[PDB]
Amino acid sequence: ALSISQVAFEHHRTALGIGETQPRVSWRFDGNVSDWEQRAYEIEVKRAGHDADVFRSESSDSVLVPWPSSPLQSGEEATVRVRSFGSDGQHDTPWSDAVTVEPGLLTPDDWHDAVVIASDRPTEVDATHRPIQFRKEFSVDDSYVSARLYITALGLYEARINDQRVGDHVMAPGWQSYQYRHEYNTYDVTDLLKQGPNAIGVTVGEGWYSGRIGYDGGKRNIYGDTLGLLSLLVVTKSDGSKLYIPSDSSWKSSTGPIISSEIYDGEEYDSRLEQKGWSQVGFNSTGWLGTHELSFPKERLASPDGPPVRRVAEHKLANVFSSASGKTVLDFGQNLVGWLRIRVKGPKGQTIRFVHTEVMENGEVATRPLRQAKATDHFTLSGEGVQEWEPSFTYHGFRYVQVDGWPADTPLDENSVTAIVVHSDMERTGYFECSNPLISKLHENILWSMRGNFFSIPTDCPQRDERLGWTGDIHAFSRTANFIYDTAGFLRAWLKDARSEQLNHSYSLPYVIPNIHGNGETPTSIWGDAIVGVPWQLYESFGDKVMLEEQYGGAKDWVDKGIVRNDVGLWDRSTFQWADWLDPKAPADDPGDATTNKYLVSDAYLLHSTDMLANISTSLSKGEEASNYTEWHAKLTKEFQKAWITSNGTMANETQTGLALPLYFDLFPSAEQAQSAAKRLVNIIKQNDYKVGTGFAGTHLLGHTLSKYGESDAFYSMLRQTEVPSWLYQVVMNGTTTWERWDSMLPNGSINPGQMTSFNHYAVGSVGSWLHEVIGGLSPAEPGWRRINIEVVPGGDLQQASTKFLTPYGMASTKWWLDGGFDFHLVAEVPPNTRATVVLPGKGGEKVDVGSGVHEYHVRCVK
Ligand SMILES: *[C@@H]1O[C@H](CO)[C@@H](O[C@@H]2O[C@H](CO)[C@@H](O[C@@H]3O[C@H](CO[C@H]4O[C@H](CO[C@H]5O[C@H](CO)[C@@H](O)[C@H](O)[C@@H]5O)[C@@H](O)[C@H](O[C@H]5O[C@H](CO)[C@@H](O)[C@H](O)[C@@H]5O)[C@@H]4O)[C@@H](O)[C@H](O[C@H]4O[C@H](CO)[C@@H](O)[C@H](O)[C@@H]4O)[C@@H]3O)[C@H](O)[C@H]2NC(C)=O)[C@H](O)[C@H]1NC(C)=O
Ligand SMILES: *[C@@H]1O[C@H](CO)[C@@H](O[C@@H]2O[C@H](CO)[C@@H](O[C@@H]3O[C@H](CO[C@H]4O[C@H](CO[C@H]5O[C@H](CO)[C@@H](O)[C@H](O)[C@@H]5O)[C@@H](O)[C@H](O[C@H]5O[C@H](CO)[C@@H](O)[C@H](O)[C@@H]5O)[C@@H]4O)[C@@H](O)[C@H](O)[C@@H]3O)[C@H](O)[C@H]2NC(C)=O)[C@H](O)[C@H]1NC(C)=O
Ligand SMILES: *[C@@H]1O[C@H](CO)[C@@H](O[C@@H]2O[C@H](CO)[C@@H](O[C@@H]3O[C@H](CO[C@H]4O[C@H](CO)[C@@H](O)[C@H](O)[C@@H]4O)[C@@H](O)[C@H](O[C@H]4O[C@H](CO)[C@@H](O)[C@H](O)[C@@H]4O)[C@@H]3O)[C@H](O)[C@H]2NC(C)=O)[C@H](O)[C@H]1NC(C)=O
Ligand SMILES: *[C@@H]1O[C@H](CO)[C@@H](O[C@@H]2O[C@H](CO)[C@@H](O[C@@H]3O[C@H](CO)[C@@H](O)[C@H](O[C@H]4O[C@H](CO)[C@@H](O)[C@H](O)[C@@H]4O)[C@@H]3O)[C@H](O)[C@H]2NC(C)=O)[C@H](O)[C@H]1NC(C)=O
Ligand SMILES: *[C@@H]1O[C@H](CO)[C@@H](O[C@@H]2O[C@H](CO)[C@@H](O)[C@H](O)[C@H]2NC(C)=O)[C@H](O)[C@H]1NC(C)=O
Ligand SMILES: *[C@@H]1O[C@H](CO)[C@@H](O)[C@H](O)[C@H]1NC(C)=O
Ligand SMILES: *[C@@H]1O[C@H](CO)[C@@H](O)[C@H](O)[C@H]1NC(C)=O
Ligand SMILES: OC[C@H]1O[C@@H](O)[C@H](O)[C@@H](O)[C@@H]1O
Ligand SMILES: [Ca+2]
Ligand SMILES: [Ca+2]
Ligand SMILES: [Ca+2]
Ligand SMILES: [Ca+2]
Ligand SMILES: [Ca+2]
Ligand SMILES: [Ca+2]
Ligand SMILES: [Ca+2]
Ligand SMILES: [Ca+2]
Ligand SMILES: [Ca+2]
Ligand SMILES: [Ca+2]
Ligand SMILES: [Ca+2]
Ligand SMILES: [Ca+2]
Ligand SMILES: [Ca+2]
Ligand SMILES: [Ca+2]
Ligand SMILES: [Ca+2]
Ligand SMILES: [Ca+2]
Ligand SMILES: [Ca+2]
Ligand SMILES: [Ca+2]
Ligand SMILES: [Ca+2]
Ligand SMILES: [Ca+2]
Repeated sequence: ALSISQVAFEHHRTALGIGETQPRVSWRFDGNVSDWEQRAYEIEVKRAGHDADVFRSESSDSVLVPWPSSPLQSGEEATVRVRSFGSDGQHDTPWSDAVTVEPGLLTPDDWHDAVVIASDRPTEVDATHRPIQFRKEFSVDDSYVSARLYITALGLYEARINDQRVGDHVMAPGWQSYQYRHEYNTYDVTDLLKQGPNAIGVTVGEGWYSGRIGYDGGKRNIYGDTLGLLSLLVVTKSDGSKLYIPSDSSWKSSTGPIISSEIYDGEEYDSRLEQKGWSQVGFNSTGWLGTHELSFPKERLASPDGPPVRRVAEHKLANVFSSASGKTVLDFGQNLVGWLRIRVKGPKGQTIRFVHTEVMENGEVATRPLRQAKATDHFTLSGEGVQEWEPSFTYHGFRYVQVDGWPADTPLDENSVTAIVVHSDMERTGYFECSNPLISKLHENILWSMRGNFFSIPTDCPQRDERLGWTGDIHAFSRTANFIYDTAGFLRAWLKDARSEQLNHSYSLPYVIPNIHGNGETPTSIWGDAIVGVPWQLYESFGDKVMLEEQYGGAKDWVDKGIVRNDVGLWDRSTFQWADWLDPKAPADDPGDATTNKYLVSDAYLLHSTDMLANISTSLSKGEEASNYTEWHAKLTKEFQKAWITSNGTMANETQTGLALPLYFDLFPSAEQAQSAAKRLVNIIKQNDYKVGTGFAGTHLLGHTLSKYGESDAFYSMLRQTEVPSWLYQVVMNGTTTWERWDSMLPNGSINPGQMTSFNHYAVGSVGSWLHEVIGGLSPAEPGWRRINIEVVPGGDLQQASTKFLTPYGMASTKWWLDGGFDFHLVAEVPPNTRATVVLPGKGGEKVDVGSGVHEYHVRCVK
């Protein structure tokens, strides 16, 4: 009936090497108990050599409660259990399963004598960096009880101890704004050591730190021009004393089988150059070079806030086929993000080439829209039996692979090639399916676009010469994203970088974070507004007041000093603006040439940010600020009206976006003028045969706007359209991801002629929140989901839908179906320690307050 399913620290999935000495604690519940609320909890904290302490709190809080013990030291592990007591004095949990928590290296001094090292091999000039192998042998000549490896790279790393891979993180440490914040990783390497002689080997690649990043050719050596390694191995002996094995000038270095490995262009691997045993003792290191120190400020080093990038899944080969010209092509059945794993035998010195693409065009793999990203891997065989390979420091976005040079010796099939799905390994929380198979597939496609683009940072796309942390895209998508996966730690980290970048950009937000573009970009609405909107949404989703406070300064400085204003406080009308980017009527070559005025759009979003900032101020008990922004919002609402709304309530541009924004942002001077505008919006949509008419500014809000005004049936009609432009067009064209453009592929199969065309962008997938909140009915009634609204709006000829969301408290869900107006049936699951408001469908539909449990509703003759 009731248990604790998960005990977690901050927003970490697991807590090894964390940055917090007083980490907050949360527990999720499992069980079908009715109307249950917590009155108290106990946290057991065990430190080696000490009796456990038990700390009791009279509290209903089960999310982000205080660390109850003395602060943890660097490298100090505690073991924790929790139990929770019910308010009725009748249902209490057993003790949770035990979990551990341990801070990392919290100060520069905690790194002991570890320094960043580089090879004595000269770095390449005006060229990609060949990966460097670094190695060290050491002795553990005392009995030991535990060991840790603390490691990062100026680049990306893969570490081995005695030829065993250290951990399961890939593309490590990921992409931070490295000049401000540089993540390092912590691993428990106790079981990889042996008594006596040991070896550590680490391969370092260029990654984002020094690789070629950016479009229009990009730039390399952005953060530095030399591959570097920082490493500290700490072994705790039986007597509690420690051995320290630092990175320093005693290490040796060499090139190895990786010839090149680049984010965009791919990896060239020559297996003939493998040096077997290099990560083990007794190795012949003849010909290896020395190493030297690189100056580096350890003040930037940080623990991750969120989960690492991992090889999350395999995806099997679906088909092998011949192209129009007889080339061999793999089809994985899904446009995925990661790389291949091969198992193959063939002639020594024969090279296999793998060219990865999202789509086919004109009977061949389509590389054209990748621009200056080759997405091509080369593997040269050794003929020394069956070889297994995956690339190390690249990734690709693809469904198809053209394969040249595959050896006759090995059949090309599901036993010799598979796809590896790679992304930030967040906990899955949100699920949706319904009776309409196309809309169910749309949700799957949104899920896959999220997976492809939550890759250390929230990327615009994963395939071409871009993959940057575009601010506007995540602003539009995060309401959707934060339901599908637990994004809290991931976005916490990103938003720290956003703030650092902003503080060196005159309080404006760079277009992409991390910022590769310098200080020349002028402030923009929607994109710049991410520094308000993403925090606001994060708080709605996870309820973390500490994180809202850390994000406050970015939001406030943006409104106060970042936005460039005209004389009455609206946007300066000489500024560049993205605004309603990729309006389906914009020309393919000029995606910003929208049907809605860029300043009408911008000013709407200025009002929205001001409103969000007022509300955040109120949440944080900043009264002066809250009143100030409330005042500014009212004055600027008048200026918005003067600029963009005629006296009779007509918008300057009567377009889907031009109407949807002032409707959602409540910018009309009267409820009557707003209601009239809502009916005109529905009429414009109907006259457009229900085809979508919004770009990035309008799309994420369009369904919510229509539902806000009781026009869900109109949106259902849009959602069911299968002709371009629409969501399901992309589905019926065999899309398995959401596309950048409504028409990234044209109906005869040709790719959009625009130079900027991707088949894997989450922005259009912002419709997912409407599936979750309106078809599925689920939304937070209090930030963090301790109070839930359950307001299913059936329509669109759906017969049933099932939606699930793993709240911070436990599972919430709806399952509804129709039969027998109609008879409506709903099963609603409400987790322990929460309450919900169930709003049953139809005119005068009953509203019902409920507590935890499984609730069944049967509504006969719904009109
Ligand atoms: C930031 O926080 C603010 C404040 O919480 C929030 O704005 C509110 O959003 C809620 C919905 O979530 C709105 O509540 C709805 O209000 C409907 C009635 O609206 C009319 O009356 C409102 C109240 O007027 C009194 O109180 C205000 C405040 O003290 C005072 O100024 C007035 O003088 C008066 O004393 C009034 O605020 C509102 O005015 C807005 O809209 C008009 C019309 O377009 C616009 O001209 C204004 O400029 C202004 O933006 C309007 O006059 C009510 O019918 C509705 O009830 C339905 O829905 C609820 C739940 O949604 C159901 O429970 C119910 O059964 C009904 O179906 C609902 O209560 C509220 O009006 C907003 N308040 C304000 C001041 O804007 C923002 O959304 C937050 N921002 C973000 C980004 O989240
Ligand atoms: C596969 O299908 C392709 C798509 O159907 C097809 O290419 C099409 O071929 C037809 C017949 O020749 C052309 O039809 C002619 O179009 C012109 C009007 O063209 C102008 O308007 C269209 C539509 O614009 C609106 O819709 C788009 C989104 O659909 C918005 O981006 C846009 O802003 C408008 O709202 C537009 O696509 C055209 O733009 C292309 O062509 C111009 C030059 O004309 C370029 O400058 C531009 O970069 C772009 O390539 C153009 O602005 C009309 O007057 C004639 O009466 C006739 O209707 C289509 O234009 C053409 N489409 C494209 C994209 O080329 C391929 O031939 C076919 N391939 C195969 C192998 O079968
Ligand atoms: C209520 O909301 C408003 C609007 O969001 C906030 O107004 C901003 O307030 C800050 C100060 O808190 C202002 O920033 C200061 O601006 C001065 C220059 O102002 C002129 O030029 C700008 C830019 O072109 C115009 O926007 C402005 O109207 C003026 O014509 C600077 O001199 C100040 O710098 C000095 O103080 C700062 C500390 O803030 C130091 O760091 C500097 O070293 C220097 O000594 C400062 O930058 C900002 O201009 C205001 N914006 C607008 C749009 O009016 C309120 O702060 C807010 N109030 C509350 C309580 O929330
Ligand atoms: C805070 O912001 C300021 C302003 O942007 C910033 O200072 C700037 O830093 C950049 C480096 O990011 C400097 O840009 C260099 O400029 C020189 C010529 O002056 C160029 O040669 C460089 O380009 C070459 O080298 C690059 C790196 O290897 C390659 O990627 C590139 O392809 C070229 O080969 C580079 O553009 C810039 O000069 C300063 N500007 C000013 C006005 O100081 C500062 O770094 C920011 N602070 C932090 C902590 O980030
Ligand atoms: C959207 O509305 C704006 C504002 O009314 C239109 O822009 C005006 O167009 C007229 C006639 O061409 C010009 O005289 C004004 O100078 C324009 N004002 C501004 C603020 O630009 C605009 O044409 C409409 N359509 C679009 C796509 O913006
Ligand atoms: C009145 O509404 C019409 C649309 O019916 C619109 O074109 C016009 O701009 C409006 N005039 C005024 C003064 O509000
Ligand atoms: C979609 O797949 C079907 C086969 O399942 C094929 O007939 C059709 O041509 C495909 N459409 C596109 C746009 O590739
Ligand atoms: O070219 C600019 C665009 O690049 C895209 O990939 C991003 O999705 C947009 O945010 C951005 O405006
Ligand atoms: Ca259990
Ligand atoms: Ca359960
Ligand atoms: Ca109770
Ligand atoms: Ca004690
Ligand atoms: Ca709490
Ligand atoms: Ca010994
Ligand atoms: Ca362990
Ligand atoms: Ca080569
Ligand atoms: Ca060999
Ligand atoms: Ca399938
Ligand atoms: Ca590897
Ligand atoms: Ca097969
Ligand atoms: Ca400024
Ligand atoms: Ca135009
Ligand atoms: Ca208003
Ligand atoms: Ca309002
Ligand atoms: Ca053409
Ligand atoms: Ca609220
Ligand atoms: Ca409602
Ligand atoms: Ca969580």
